[PDB]
Amino acid sequence: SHFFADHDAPLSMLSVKTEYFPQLTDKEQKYAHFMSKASHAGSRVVMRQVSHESEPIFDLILAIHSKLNGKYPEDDITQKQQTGLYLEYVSQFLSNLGNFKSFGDTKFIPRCEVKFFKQLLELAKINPSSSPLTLSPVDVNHEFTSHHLFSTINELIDIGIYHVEEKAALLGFPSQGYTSAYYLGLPVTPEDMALLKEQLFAELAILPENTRINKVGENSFQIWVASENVKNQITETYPSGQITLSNAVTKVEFIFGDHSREMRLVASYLKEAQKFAANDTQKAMLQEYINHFVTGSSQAHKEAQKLWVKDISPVIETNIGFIETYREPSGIIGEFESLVAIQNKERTAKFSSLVNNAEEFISLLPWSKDYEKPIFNPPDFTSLEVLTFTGSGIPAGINIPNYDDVRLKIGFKNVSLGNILSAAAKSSSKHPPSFISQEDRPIFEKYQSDSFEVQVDIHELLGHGSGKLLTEFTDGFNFDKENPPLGLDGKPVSTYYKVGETWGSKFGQLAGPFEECRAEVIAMFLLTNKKILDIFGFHDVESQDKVIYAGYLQMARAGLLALEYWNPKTGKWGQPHMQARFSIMKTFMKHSTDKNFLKLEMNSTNDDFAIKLDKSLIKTAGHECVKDYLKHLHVYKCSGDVEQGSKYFIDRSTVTPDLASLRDIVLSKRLPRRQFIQSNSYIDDNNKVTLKEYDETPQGMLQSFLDREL
Ligand SMILES: [Mg+2]
Ligand SMILES: [Mg+2]
Ligand SMILES: [Zn+2]
Repeated sequence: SHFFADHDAPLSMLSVKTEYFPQLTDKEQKYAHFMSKASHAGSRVVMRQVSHESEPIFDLILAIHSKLNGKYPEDDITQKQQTGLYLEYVSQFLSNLGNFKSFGDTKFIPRCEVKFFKQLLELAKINPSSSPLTLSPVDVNHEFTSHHLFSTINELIDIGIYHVEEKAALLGFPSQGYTSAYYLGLPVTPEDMALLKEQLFAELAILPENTRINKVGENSFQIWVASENVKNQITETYPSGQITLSNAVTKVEFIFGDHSREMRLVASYLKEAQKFAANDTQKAMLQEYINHFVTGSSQAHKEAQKLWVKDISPVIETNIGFIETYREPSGIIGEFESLVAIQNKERTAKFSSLVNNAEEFISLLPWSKDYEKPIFNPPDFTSLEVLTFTGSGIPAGINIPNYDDVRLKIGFKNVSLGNILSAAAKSSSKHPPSFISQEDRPIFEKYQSDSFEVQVDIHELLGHGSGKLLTEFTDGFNFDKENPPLGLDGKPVSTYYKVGETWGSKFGQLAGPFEECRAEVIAMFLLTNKKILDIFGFHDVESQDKVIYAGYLQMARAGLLALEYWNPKTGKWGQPHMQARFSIMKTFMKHSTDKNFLKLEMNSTNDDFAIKLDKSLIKTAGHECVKDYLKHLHVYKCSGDVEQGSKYFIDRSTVTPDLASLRDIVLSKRLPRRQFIQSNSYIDDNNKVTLKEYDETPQGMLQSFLDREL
């Protein structure tokens, strides 16, 4: 593996300005605005938590750009190449808010020559011997930053930016030769963090998520608390000054005011958004967040979360703070992150319409009422559009809070991030989607997104929502035990779920991919339904057939891309959704009534191919092989036929020699980790919230952050 930044990384502008944002009321826009400002105010916080050089590098990047007036070297074509490489590093750095990638926790360095990097200083007239401290905003409290670890800017470039050591290039315990920005001073050991967890935090009932550890001695620690306050204003919970643990040796002192500058900014913006909250619960929630970032009380954040869980299906969903605790070695301290996601209000309405008509579509599904619930119970499913996500990496969904006591007692939120999931399937880059023929590029590029959304909604509502397991209870069955439902062969099934037995227990690990497949096939099945399309806003036959075509084409492609997550050595799948999609693509190709429904045209060098899917066969062969696959999956699952069901699905998901031969090709067409650019909001002369977007380029990413500094 290499330690270089990505080249030709795909950049996605998280656009919500044209379609989604305009749907929000004025109040909702203002709320979204200030929560976004609060989110971005924590950018530097994340950096300080990724690596010690991260913030300094950020400052240097800003300094260079400023002193060069945004004009980078472009004389010789070599200078152009070196500039591009430099900007690609900057872009990836900004995408991860630091120089250790969130996906892998490994340090990455620029591809441009170090000599060139230092030439940027020459051009910008930045004295390489000066201290990085001179590059920081004057109101950043350097007592809690890492600039001092680098005597000169030259050292920052050499050691911070470029230097690589196998161990040091990985997040972990500094005592073991690794890197961690959660720890400062002397090398922090696992024993240290084990002791602090039990004999300090647990002992004093103090949640550790918003802290950093400064080891000032072999047995002396400082606990830096993230807060605007520079003093302890919560002595009822936090000890004042130095204390000694139970071992009468270890000394610990809580020091407040870490990230004070940013905490103050975050709190000020939360206060603004509070004026525009949608209900009293959101207002109270914000107050606790404010108490949390101002005072440093970690309990206040938990109090915010308890209120948050009680805020049902808001139009503007948010969550902020030191949330996930996996990047810190001992796994108890959280990395800052902040989310602002908005409803697609039109989509929410369409989904409601789908629910209101659910029973009708359920009946249309290819099985007897014997394998269906008498009354439809709509599953819980939330899809939102990311407007802002400040953090080391933007997830495809969120499942929080992480406080086990709150999750159990009050509940938790599970939210899917639409425009993030959509990007993974869209496969947007600096030119055509892999394996899509030129002939299909137009329609695919135009309808892929729409078909994807339609399929997701059906998948989640009617897909997972449908079905009844033939089950035994302590005193009776939910089916006619004497004359059980008929199987696919027309004979009464002899299988069922005995008392205590569940889908998961009976089908074991196969249950995951199997059910995801069933849900996916249900979506494909109903994709061609006239009223379904009407509900989703496709009323004319021409656009309908295009959505359908794009849906089948996208599924075929997805099943082939899935080969990446199949291990040719062990034959085991790495992701349930991938195995399911593959089985469906394989169904099109090998189990249709017409062999020419799905074909793969290899190029002359057998290192690339084009998907040939016959649109005119979708109505017949296409629909029938999907309906066929669905009937088997559903009856097998519901009748508890683990024996037939397993063999059936395992076979359909088995990578045949011909398809296995394509894996290398699939791997070669893999796009690098996607980098997301976030909009910037502001209030105009007319007191109107306005969104500013940016080009999907390294310069665009850079600009999006420049516009956030001042
Ligand atoms: Mg039916
Ligand atoms: Mg049978
Ligand atoms: Zn699913």
